[PDB]
Order: sequence, then structure tokens, then C-alpha cells
Amino acid sequence: KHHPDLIFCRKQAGVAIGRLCEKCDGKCVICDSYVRPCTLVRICDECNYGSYQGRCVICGGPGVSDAYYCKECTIQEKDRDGCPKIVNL
Amino acid sequence: LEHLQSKYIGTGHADTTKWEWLVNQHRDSYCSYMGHFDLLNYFAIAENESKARVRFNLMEKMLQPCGPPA
Amino acid sequence: NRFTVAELKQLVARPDVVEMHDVTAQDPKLLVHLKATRNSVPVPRHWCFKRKYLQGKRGIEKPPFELPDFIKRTGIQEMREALQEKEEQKTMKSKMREKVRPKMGKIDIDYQKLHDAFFKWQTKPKLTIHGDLYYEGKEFETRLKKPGDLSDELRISLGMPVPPPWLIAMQRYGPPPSYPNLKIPGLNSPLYGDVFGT
Amino acid sequence: EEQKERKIMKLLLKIKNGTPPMRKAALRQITDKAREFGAGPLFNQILPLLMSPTLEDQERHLLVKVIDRILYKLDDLVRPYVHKILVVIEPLLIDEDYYARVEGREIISNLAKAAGLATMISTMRPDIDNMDEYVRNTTARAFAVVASALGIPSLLPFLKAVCKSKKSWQARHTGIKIVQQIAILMGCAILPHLRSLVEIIEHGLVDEQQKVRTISALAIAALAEAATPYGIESFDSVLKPLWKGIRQHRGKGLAAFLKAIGYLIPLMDAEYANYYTREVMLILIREFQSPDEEMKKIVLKVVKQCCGTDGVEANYIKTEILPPFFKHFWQHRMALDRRNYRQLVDTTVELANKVGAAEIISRIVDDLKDEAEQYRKMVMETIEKIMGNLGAADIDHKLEEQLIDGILYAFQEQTTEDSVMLNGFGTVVNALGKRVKPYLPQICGTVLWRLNNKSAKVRQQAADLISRTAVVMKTCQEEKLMGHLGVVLYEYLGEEYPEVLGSILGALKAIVNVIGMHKMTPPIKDLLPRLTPILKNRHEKVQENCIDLVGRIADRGAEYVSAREWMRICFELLELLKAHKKAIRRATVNTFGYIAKAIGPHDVLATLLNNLKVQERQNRVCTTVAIAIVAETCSPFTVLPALMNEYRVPELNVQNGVLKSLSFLFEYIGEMGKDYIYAVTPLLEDALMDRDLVHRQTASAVVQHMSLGVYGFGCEDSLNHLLNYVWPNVFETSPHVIQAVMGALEGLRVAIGPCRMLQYCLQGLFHPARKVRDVYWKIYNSIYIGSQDALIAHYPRIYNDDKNTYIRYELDYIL
Amino acid sequence: EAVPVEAYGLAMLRGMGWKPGEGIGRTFNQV
Amino acid sequence: SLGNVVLLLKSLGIHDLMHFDFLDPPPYETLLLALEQLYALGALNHLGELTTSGRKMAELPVDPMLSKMILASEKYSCSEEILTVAAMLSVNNSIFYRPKDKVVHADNARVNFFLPGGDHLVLLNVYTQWAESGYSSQWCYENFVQFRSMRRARDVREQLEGLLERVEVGLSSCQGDYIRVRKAITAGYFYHTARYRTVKQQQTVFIHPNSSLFEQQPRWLLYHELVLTTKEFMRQVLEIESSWLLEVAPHYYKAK
Amino acid sequence: SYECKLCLTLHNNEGSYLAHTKHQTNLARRAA
Amino acid sequence: KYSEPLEEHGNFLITVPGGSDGPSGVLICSENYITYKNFGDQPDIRCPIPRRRNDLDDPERGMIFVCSATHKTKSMFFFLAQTEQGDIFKITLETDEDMVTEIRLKYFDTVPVAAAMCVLKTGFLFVASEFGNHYLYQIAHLGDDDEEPEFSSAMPLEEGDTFFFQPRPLKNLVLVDELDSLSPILFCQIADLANEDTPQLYVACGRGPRSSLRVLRHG
RNA sequence: AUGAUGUCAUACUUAUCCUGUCCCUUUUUUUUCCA
Ligand SMILES: [Zn+2]
Ligand SMILES: [Zn+2]
Ligand SMILES: [Zn+2]
Repeated sequence: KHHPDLIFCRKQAGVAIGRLCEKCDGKCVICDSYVRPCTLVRICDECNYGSYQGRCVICGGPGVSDAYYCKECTIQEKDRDGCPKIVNL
Repeated sequence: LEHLQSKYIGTGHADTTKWEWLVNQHRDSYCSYMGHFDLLNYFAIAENESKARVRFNLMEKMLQPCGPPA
Repeated sequence: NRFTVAELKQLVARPDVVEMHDVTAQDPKLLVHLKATRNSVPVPRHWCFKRKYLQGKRGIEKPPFELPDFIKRTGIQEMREALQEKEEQKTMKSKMREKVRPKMGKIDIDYQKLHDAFFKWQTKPKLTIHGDLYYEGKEFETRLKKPGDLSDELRISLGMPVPPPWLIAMQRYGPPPSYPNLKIPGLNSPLYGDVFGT
Repeated sequence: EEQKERKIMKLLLKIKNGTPPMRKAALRQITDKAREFGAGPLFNQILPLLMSPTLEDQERHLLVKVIDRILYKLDDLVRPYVHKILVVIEPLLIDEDYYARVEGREIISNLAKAAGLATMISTMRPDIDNMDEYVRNTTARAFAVVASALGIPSLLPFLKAVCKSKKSWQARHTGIKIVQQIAILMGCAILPHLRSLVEIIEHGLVDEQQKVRTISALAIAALAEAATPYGIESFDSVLKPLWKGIRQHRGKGLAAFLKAIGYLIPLMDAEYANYYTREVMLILIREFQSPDEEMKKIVLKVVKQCCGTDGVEANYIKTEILPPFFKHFWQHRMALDRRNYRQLVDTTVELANKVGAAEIISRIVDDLKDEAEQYRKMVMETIEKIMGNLGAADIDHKLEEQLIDGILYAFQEQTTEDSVMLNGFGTVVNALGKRVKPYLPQICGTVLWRLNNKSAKVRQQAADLISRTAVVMKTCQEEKLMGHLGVVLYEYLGEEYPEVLGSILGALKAIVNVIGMHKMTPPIKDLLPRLTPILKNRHEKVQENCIDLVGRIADRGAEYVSAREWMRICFELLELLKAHKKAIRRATVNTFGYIAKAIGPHDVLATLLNNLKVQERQNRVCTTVAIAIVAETCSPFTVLPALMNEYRVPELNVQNGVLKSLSFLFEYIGEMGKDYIYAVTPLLEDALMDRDLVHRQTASAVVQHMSLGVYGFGCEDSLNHLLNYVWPNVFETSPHVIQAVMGALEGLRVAIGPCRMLQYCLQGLFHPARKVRDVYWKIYNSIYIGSQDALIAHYPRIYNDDKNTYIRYELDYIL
Repeated sequence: EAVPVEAYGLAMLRGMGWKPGEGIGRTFNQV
Repeated sequence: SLGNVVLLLKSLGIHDLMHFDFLDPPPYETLLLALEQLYALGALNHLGELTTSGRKMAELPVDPMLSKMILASEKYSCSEEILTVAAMLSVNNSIFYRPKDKVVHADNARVNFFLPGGDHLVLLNVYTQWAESGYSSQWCYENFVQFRSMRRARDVREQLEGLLERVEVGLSSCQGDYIRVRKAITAGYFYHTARYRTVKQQQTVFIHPNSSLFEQQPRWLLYHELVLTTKEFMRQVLEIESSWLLEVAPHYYKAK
Repeated sequence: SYECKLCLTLHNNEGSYLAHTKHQTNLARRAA
Repeated sequence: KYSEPLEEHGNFLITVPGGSDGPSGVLICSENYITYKNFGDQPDIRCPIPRRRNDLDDPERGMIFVCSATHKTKSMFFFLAQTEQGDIFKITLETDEDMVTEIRLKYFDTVPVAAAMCVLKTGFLFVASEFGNHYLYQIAHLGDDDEEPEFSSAMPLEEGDTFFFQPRPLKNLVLVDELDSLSPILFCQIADLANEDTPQLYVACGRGPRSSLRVLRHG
């Protein structure tokens, strides 16, 4: 369900909280699964602060729900990898 | 690949030298011996050595891993 | 800029591990030192093969699957095949007729038979070694048929009890010139069942 | 000279054309030889580079790095080129772009750290008296950046010499603009200089010049905002002439004095703030009729600041300010401007939260019944926000009935698609709670009257109101009324419009969720045969709401519908899985799991095994997902012999479906599937040994999800057994299968451990082939990035070679 | 046509100066 | 910018162009890009002064970017076609009259006017078939063309035929060698080129719906105009391959 | 899938093997 | 902001607390040289670490601050440091709020083999031992009670040795608690040979003469 | 003996996604003719 392009930031996560839209709600932010969503998503930057306020960290809809890492990704601890909010390049 | 992964410790390719990989492995081993509390205690209580002297020896061995390069 | 195979044989302790093209590497001594350990694996030979990995079989057919013993003891295959053959003999008119009016009884045998097949009748399979490399073959070389040891068919058809009829000839010839490292127990090296030597 | 300029051009082309390591080396060489080349050609090559418009963002960032390193390595060597750097970076100091303004502030900080603040003060001393407004504002921005770079008292005696002097009012205006910009830039850093800034600005605060007095009041307001909440005794020097200036100043000076009074009012003493609020509220009542839009916005901001200011009581405010506020500011002209309407709504919500929302509700109940649609929607949104803030406890029953009649009139004249007033309707009625039980039947009768409309959207909005109000209807548990409305909606179920049908279906979803189980009329066996041809509709919202209602029914009520009808519903859902919405397919999977929990897992698994091999199209991954849910909710030990026998079908897609359902099921169950690893071993081995590499890709997904699932349970021997096929299968070509190989390798390195992965990678990274060695090196680099912790312990023993010491004596030094 | 011959006019303009009307960027009430 | 009048103010005796007296000065980046464009043109020396060709391209009042039409004329001829093109692309009002309603009739006439190789050849066919058509209003009515602006374009064509002895360029033509005509067009249009992206401005391109090549987005296209209305639009495009693009201004061109 | 033993040719569709009827060249090569 | 380069590598560093607690400086330790300097116009006061009077240890082991603790009063702060021998040397601060001038490092008490030492107030001084007993000490004197010599940073020398500060008596403070730690437990021998309710486990541990076998029996 | 290689159709992958665009104004040099 992923793409070879569209890297997000690869920048270390801070206090700006991730946020999911309805069009891709419930999926994981990394492997897009639905099994035990464990860890809150932090998006490291002005990915939340400013123009993209309350927006999707995935495709681009109106962000309504807190984005979660799943327990399968936090088994290898992919939650510390950084910002998953997509910046188009 | 990724730019941050290239900036991360452990980036290597087929063009990476064996001596450079061994130097990076020795630097990572010195960093792991500095970080581990049990391994540093085992390295310090082996002889009549101080903890600050062992830390200075580890800081010297970090540069000594790149000390005699190719 | 590089040494030959005889110089690599003199320099390294494992001259058989020195490959033909590994001496053309940037660090052939480091490659030989890495390959000299007992916990190393080779490169799969598709890098040397023009044919791709598991693609060029192209003229054979294989059986699809063999079920494990607990699954065959539960026996889902018989009424599954009966249902599949009944569906094949059904027309498509009968197919949406049975769609709009369904019927009972798919299998409905029990639950604890399948539960015991999964747990109590569970058998661990023969998992191979850490250093196994699979290729186009890698499922057929099971003879290592020991050298100096006969087979079960040779024990049965020639009347050899667990005494071969060629045992005196093998002991008179001693070690054979084909396999000088072969051991023939009972005639040459004084051995249970088919494998009567090593 | 010429050779130095040629070397400067060579380093510039190496920075702008070579590799970024070569650019960093050229920047290091420029920082080394800045004293050799001089700041002359350095400035004469940097100012064309700063003036180049087509430079890249990375190019100007590297230019900022080079200028910072050259300034650190040269310091006062660019002292004659202070004026050239100032005239280059004065557009950069007044840059409208935020990143360019930050880079200009960093360049100004570098220039202040290198050359010195005295040269910049001598440069800006003739520019302090700039009568031109744009030139004076550029000088104000540059002097604010210089004051932030060099601190307050580096230029505070110079500012006290300039601003207190009466040389020109333009110089005074520019200096007070410098003071206000520096206070806005500093914020909390102007707190120790609060009395100094008050003494500096007290001379211009009573100036006869209107612009100088206006910028002095603006700087006083900016200082009161910046030093919040310190410097109250510093700002109390101009406390007494502020009340006199509220009566003396007119126009823009009056607005600046009112803004300074509103900024100094929450930092004052409570008796003093009460006396000043009582003094200035009479002027603010006269300031309610300000015809200017910016002046009215400033007055409304002052009203919001006075509402946020404590110590001004509540009864005095509600008696004095609020009926002129509703007379003047609550008007259609203020509501038409959307910034003014939003500011008016926020100020009214803040005032209602400060002094009770009952007064605002009683003053806006008629404006909710006003005939203007956008004005009434803004009023109803304000009443909804006030009810969400305070509550309905302060609302009397007659005022609540009047508000109910007003919002029912608003729903009558709700011409637009205004769901915000529907949400406000639900908010006010939910805040009423159990008090709407007298209000229930006339509201229900009017909604049923609107449900007889010619217009589809009117009945659609009425059904949406039913969906919003089902919960608050069942709060008092009006079971007979809820059953009667369920029977009426059961009659309404034959609607020919899809949006109306979806709204009706969502209303029924809410009603079934709020009634209780044994208390709806008609019951579940009297409803699901009616619901059965509804699922044959082709509209997406109807399908989504009907599948959600079937999910709630098959979740709760399995005890009314025969399993024949349940698998007929499954037969319908097999055709319904080809819908475009992944949420619809996911809820279809959920209904399949509910029906498998209800009726038993045999016939539904036989049906899905028939369907999955028969689909073979751009679907059926959801069929594998549904098969995984049927297994996982209902004990996959039963399901696994049937799926294992269905793997033996040679039909070229059923094996891919078996493996996809296996991967999804292992990901769903996690650690409970440790006993089935021996069962899934030979099928995964045969799929990895299969000639069709899509089967090997999906088996790699199986291995990845199993390594995700049962890590820490002794399955590493079977994981290594499957990895004995996976690691030979690293010769893949397609991106999908090589991503599956990478994910399975990451999962196996997580599962078994880093030592076996290092034993695999170290024997392949030294390959003579560049591509194979680079691929194994990338795999090893990914494994080391994942497992850099235990890699030192898992590193093999290597002796010290002739290059450096490699046999580590730290391992030998063991206590 | 060469590389440094296209920058002597920019060097002369940098030595002369920059006028506020020469590229008047409209910006007011900045914060 | 000042791309039409920098050449004229240079040829009317002013070398201190940015030091020249005015009410307000122009932006210096416009002057710098005009001078660097003139460096990429064959109009300025290394000292930034007009040549004989730089004076002769100011004899005629068209833009220098459209005077490299004339400078590529008589290089390998095709002069008449590109001189007609340089006349008709100097129009003020836009070509083609597509009103409210009708639509499909004007579209079908315009599609009949379409030729591959950009809309310059399309409107060149418009002017070519308007020649030997009596120069009638009935032609432009039935072909949905404004009969006010392209009459001024044939007047510009008459004037530029008259103003040819001062630059000493004949009215040669290659007689249907329109790929060589496009070679001269590309010899003119080297600064305004693009690969779905402009290679100089680094902007993602968008093709106008009124262009003749709105469909079939190419690997290499030049353009004439950079007007943003809703998107970063490409106005008056032409198909290229960046072969003879590398021939003209090689100092401007590097790394494909 | 369909296998042509006269060519050792894979076929995903039956029409691929039906059109595979070069086939006679490799058939005559295997006949030798 | 600041970058002070040192040719000698910094094994450890102790920072003087700025403001009213003293200068805003740091003392980088080396072999018999604690360079105290501040970020600004301050002198690099190289306080020599006071060696023992006729020390029997070889001079290859340079005296460096293995454990350092700044025990601060209401105004000033003393610095207790342990050398390569590990003796507790209390150091004053005669900086006089201008530059680092004098740090009167006098060996106030002889200290045992301690991995770390932290000296709080109200009679609290916890010295964690690498081998042996970790010592919690209560203050008796003012901390400057040194029976050994004083090596100040402003005290001149011949640039070859320091003040010959031999092993002094513990006059500044008294170790009120000595909690014995089994680490580093090298050898072990657990048996029920002794008459006890549980078996005696003898863990042989410690370094050199500061080494013992602790036999523990429970019940 | 299995490689290179052509846009040839069919297959499959991706819980891939169900799809967007027509400009306000505006000025720019020079030469012959029959009873
Ligand atoms: Zn995940
Ligand atoms: Zn989304
Ligand atoms: Zn980010």
C-alpha cells in the first residue's frame, strides 16, 4: 500500500502530535496494519505547526484522529524512526 | 538508501574498505564498552585501574581506532 | 595488485576456500579470513548463472501438496473433494439456485479432533541447518547411501541379513580404488540395517 | 590579487558545482584563507552571490555557512565593508519571507559578532532621522535585529540620547518604532529594562505630535504585551495620563491609547483595574458605534481584553456593557464580515463564560429567530458554543422552550446545507438532557411533517436530525415513542432516494444502538428479511450504512435470524465486496467475522474458499482478510486443514489467496500462533521453492508476519529453516518481491537475532562482484542500523592486522 | 560570453548601490 | 521587465542605463537578466557593448529574443517563414475568435488549422492559407478569427519586409523545410525551453488547453510565454529534442 | 500453466500455446 | 559560544558554580594538573594535585581527579577530590570574583578505594566503593582539617612535583557507615559445612590488600 | 541449452487509487516612369 517515492522527513520526532484523516483511519502509519495500535505518532516539526494544522500525516484529508504506531512496528521499535508526515518531492 | 541512514553510523557499500569497516567496528566496540556498565566494570576491575582512567583510555582508543589507518 | 591461487594457498590455511574469482576482489585476504570460519555461507550461484533463480524449470509438473499426518487423520480432504466434485457436477443454474436457497452441513465433524490435531497430535518437522542454501537442486542429494554400505533393496533381494553375497569379494579387494576412504563393516572393518558401513 | 581572486572563483565553483563534501572542504579552505584573501574580494564575491536571484535554497544556506565561518575567522577584517554588507542585507533584514528574514537575522548576528556594534550604530545614526516611512521601517527592522544581536544596553544609552532629543519628530518616531520592534522581538527579555523603557517612552507618550504619540502608545502596548506580567510599577507611571488621553486623544491616537489601556489593564491592581474599567467603559459604550472597521475590531479586542481581565465583576458588566454590546456589535453589518463575525462570536463566548451564558442566551434567543440565514447561523453557533462552555443548568424552562422554538424555526428556514446548526441542535438538546422529554412529541411531529416533503434534502435533514437525537430520546428511555418512530421509519424504508435512504439507515443504526436489545418494534426477525433486498442497492452510502447496521445486528442479535438467511447475507456480501470503498470492504470483513462467530465457521469458510479461487480480479485480498478474521475470531486450528487442502488446488490464484490469508492471519493473531508454526512450515517451504515468485513474495510476507507474531517463543529454528530458502531468494528483480525480501529479512533479524544475520552478511559482503557485494552490504548496513546494540557482542574475533590494532584487548581485560 | 564578463555589471551596480524604487517590494505591518 | 527597451536604450546612446535619470528606477534583477540574456544572444561583447548586429537588431523594434529569428535567418536560409512568424507573434490582441456558444465550429476550424510542431506552425498555416484568399473578412468569419489583429499582423509583415535592407537580410525560404524552420525557431528560443519541467526556472510546467499540443506531453518542448492564470502555464509551445538547442548559446547550456 | 515441451515454452494463456504452433523450428531442432 | 582548546586530553572535568556560588569556570583534570578556567577573561589556574610525601607508587600513575564533589555552603564551595592514590583533598577558592587564582587543595583526609564520592550537607558524604565497603560519612570539622600539605593553584612550585601531602588522619569527617558490597564478586563457594540455618556462601571479592571473602549464612 | 532484444497480447502484483486545468491592459522612421 506504499510507494517508492514520497519520503516524509526522516527528522527526529518532537512534541508536534500526528493526526489522521478519515480516508485512511485506523491503519498503521508505517505498515498500514490494524493490530494493537500502541504508540502515538509525533511529527517532529511544523508538519503540525502552522499551515498543516489538524491535517492528515498520510494522503492529505482533514485530520480528525490521533495517528498511532502499531505494536508490530514497535516490536522492532520503528516508532523512534522520526516524522511520518508526507512531504511531497 | 536514505540520507539520514548514510549519516547514521553503520553506512557501508561495496566500495567501503575492510580496514575502514574494522576501524568503525573498533570505534563502535569502544563506544559500546563505554556505554555498558558491566563491561566497563569488568574492564576496570581486571587491573588496578580507575574509572576515569578507563574512560580516558576509551576516549584515546576511539581516536586510536582511526589511529593508524591505511 | 593481486596474488594467484597458489600464493593464496600458501597465504591462507584453507586453499579449497579460495575461489577462482574471490582473489579478484578488493580484499581477498579479508574475504578468505571471513570465509574460513565454520559459520559462513556461500553466495547463491545465480550471480554466475544466466538462468534466473528458480525460473527455468519450464518442462516439468509437480504434485501440489502433501498434508501432514494429523490433518490427514482428521481427513478434511475426502469431503472437501466430494464437495468440490459435487460443485463440478452442478450446473451454474444450480449454483445460483443454491445461492438463493442454501443448505446445511459443510463438514461439521467436531472441534476437539482438530484441536488435538493442532496441539496433541502436533509433530515437529525436520528443520534443516542454519547454513543450508537452497537452489535448483538442494532436495535430492541425500546419499551422504554411505560409502562401503549397501542398501535395503540390496539386503532384501540378495538375501543379506542384518552377510552380503559380495562381502568376501569386498574383503578380498580390501578398500576399493573408487572409494579408498570407504569403510565396509563385517567384511573389511570389523552396521545396522541397510547402512552396513561408513 | 588576481591569483587570490582566481582562487576565490575556484573555491566558489567548487562549492556551487562539486560534491557537498567538496563544498565543505572549500568552505573550510575559505575559512582558513579568509585572512590571506582579505575581506575585499570576499565581499565583492559574496555580495554578487547574495544578489543572485536564481540561487538555490541549499546554495544560499551554504552561502550563509560560508559568511558565518568567514566572519568568525576574520572578525574586524570586514570593518570597511560594514556599509556594503548593510546595504546588501537591508532587504534581507526587511525580508517578507520568514526563512529569508531568519537568515538575515543570523547574518546580522554574525556581522555584530564579527565587526562590532559601534560601526553599525554610526551607520544607523544618520538613518535614525529617516523621514521616509519605508526607509525608516527598514532601519527599524535592521536596528531591532542589531539590538537583538548585541543586547539592550549596547544601544540603550544611544537610544536614550536619540529619542529624548527633539531634533526631529521623524527621528523620535523611528526610534520609538525601533523600541517597539525590539520589544516585540524580545518579549520576556525586556522585563529587566521595563523601567528604562518606561522612562524612555514617557517623553514621547505626552508628545504633541500625533504620530509620535501614536507610536509611543503602540510601544507602551507592545511593552505591556511583551513583559507580561512584570513591570506593573514601571507601567504605572503612565497609568494616570492614560485615562486623560482616553478623553483627550481622537481617532488613531484614541485607538492607540485604548489599545495601551487594554494592554495595561490586566496587569494592574484589582481596585485600580475596577476603577479604570468603570471609567473607560463609558467611553467604550461610545466606542461601540465606531464606523471604521479596524477601529471597531480594535474596540472589540479591547472588550475581549476587558472580559479576560479579572476584577471588573460580572453583574456590573452585565448591567452596563452587555445590552449596548448586543445593541451595537450584534448587528448584520458586523455579522457580514466573517473576521468581524468570528471575533464577535469569540468575544461573546468569552463574555458568556465570564459572566454566565444565560444572559447571552436570553439576549440571542431573538437573534436565533432572526430571518437572516447566515446571521442566524452565526448566532446559533454562538449559542451552541456557550451551551458547550457553560451548560443548560442556568437556562430556565420558558427560555429553553423559546430557544427550542427558535432553533426549530431555524431548521424550518434552514435553506442551506448547514450541518453546523444541526450539530448545535444536538449540542443544545444533549445539554438539556432529560429536560427535553416534555419537548419530545412536537419536535417528533414536526420532523415527521418535514419527512413528507417534496424535496429529498428536507427529509434527508430530518432523518439526520433523528440520527442526532436518538441518543437524547433514549436518555429518558421513551420506549413507546422510539418503537413508534421505528415503525414509521420501517414504513419509510421504501424510499427511492439514496441520500435519504442512507440518512434513514444511519438513524436506524443510532436507534438500534440506543434502545436496548429486547425493546425495538419491529424486532430483528421482523427487520432483517426487510433489510435483505436493501443490500442489493448499488449506491455507496446506502451500502456503507446498511453494512454497518448489519454489523451491529450480527454483533448483538444472533438469536433471531436463521443461519440460512445469514449465509444468504454472506452470499450478498460476496458480491458486495467489489465496492470501491476500503471502509465498506473492511466493515464487510467485520460482518463476516460476526456471522462466523454467530452461526459457526464451516459453511462460511466453504463459501469463501469457493469465492476466493473464483474471483481472480482486482478484489479478493479483502476475501483473504475476511478469511483471516473468520479463522482468528473462531479458532484457526479448525480452519487450517481446509486452507491447507485448498493450497493443493493448482488454480494459479488460490495458492496466493491461501498465502495472503496466512500472512494476514499471522499478523492478526500475533503470539497465539506458536503451535501452528510446524503446520505452516512445509507450505511456506514449498511456496519459497515455487517457480512462481509471487508465491515466494507472499510467503516472505508470511515469514515476516510470523516473525512479527511469535518472536520470543523458540520458533527461531523454523525461522532459520525458512531463511535457508529466503536468503537464497535474494536474487529478486521486481520492487514488490524485493520489498517483501527486505521486510522478511528485517523480521528474521528481529526474530532469530543479529548473530545469524551477521554470519550471513559477513560471508557475502566481501564478494568480488560489485552488485552482489553492494546488495549484501546494504542488507548488512540495514541489519547494523537495526541491531547496533548487540552487534559488538555478535562481532567475530578478528586478529590485529598490519594496518591497525584489531584484536581488541578490552575483551581480554576481564575481571 | 565568458564567465567573469557577465558579472562586471553586477559589480558596478553593487559599487553604485541599490535604490528603494529599484525593486520596491511591497510589505507593511510586518511581524 | 524591460526586454524590448533595454536594446533600444542601449542603441540610443546610453551605456549608463541603471544610472540614467528617471522618476523611479526599474528593478535591477530585470536589467541583470536582460543583460545576461543579451550575453547569451549574439548582441553583446565581453565588455557589454552592442556589436554591428546588436545595432542592427535595434533598427527593427521587435524584441531581441524575436530578433534571433533574423539572426538565424540566412544562417541556412528559411528566412521568409521565420520573418512571417516574427511578424505575427508580435500581435497585441490574442488570435482566434471563440465566443460564448458556437464552440465546436470554432474548435473544428482550429483543429483543421492544427499541424504538429507547436502552434506557431498552426498559425503559420492560418496566415499562409489567408494568403491567396483575398484577405477577406469572410475567411476570418468562417474560420473564427478576429479580423482586426491579424490584419495588423500582415501590416507588421509588410513593414518588416520593408525594414530588411537595413539589416541586409533577404527573403529566402527553404520551401516547406519546416523542421529547419523550427531549427531557426529554436535558435531564437533557447532561453525559453523545458524538459515536465523547465530546465532553467526549475518550475513544473503545465500545458494550456488552447495550445495545439495540449495532449501528448513531450520530452522536450520550448515555449514562448510564462503567464500564470491558474497554473504555471506554457503558452506558444513547440516540440524539440535539444539537439540544435545545444548549438545555440553553448555557454548558457551545460549538463543536458 | 501451459508448457510446450517441443520448445520448453511457458504459456499463461491457452491462446499463447495455440499460437505457438517459432514452434516448428525448435521442434525440428529437438527432433535432431 | 566559547572554545578553549587544551593539548592534554580531558579525562574528567569539574565545573565551578557561577553567580554567588563562585566563578563560572571549570577545572579540567590531568596528570597532577587541574586547569581551572572560565569562559571569558579568566586565568587558567593549573592547580597541582598534591602527591604523597615519599609516595611508594611509581610516577607513571599521574594524580587525576577520579572522584570530585563540590560541597557548597550558603556562599562559597569547597571541592573534595580524589587523586590516583585517591586521598580526599579539600580545595578552597581564592578567585576573588575576577579570575581563577588559588584552589587550596589540601589532603583533608585519607580516603579508601572508592568508585565515586558525593558530599552533601548536614553530615552527608556518600563514597561509593568499587571494591570493599561504600562509605557514608558525617562531617565533624569544617572540611579544611588537613594533616597533610596544601597545594594551591596560586602556590608556586618547580614544575616537577606538588605539595607533599602524605596520608593524613580523617580529621575533617568520619565515615559513620561502611556498607560492605559483594561487588566485584570474583570467586564463590557455597556449602552447608558450617552449623547454620542456611548454607554459608563465601564470595571472594575485592582488589589487592582491599580484598576479602564474605561468607553469608541466612536463617 | 537457457542471454541480449523489440510496446505483441495475456497474466499477475500493489487492502495502490477510483481522479484536475482556456489572458486585464498596450506604442514602436526614411528612394524612377513614356507621342
Ligand atoms: Zn505498523
Ligand atoms: Zn489520510
Ligand atoms: Zn516532519
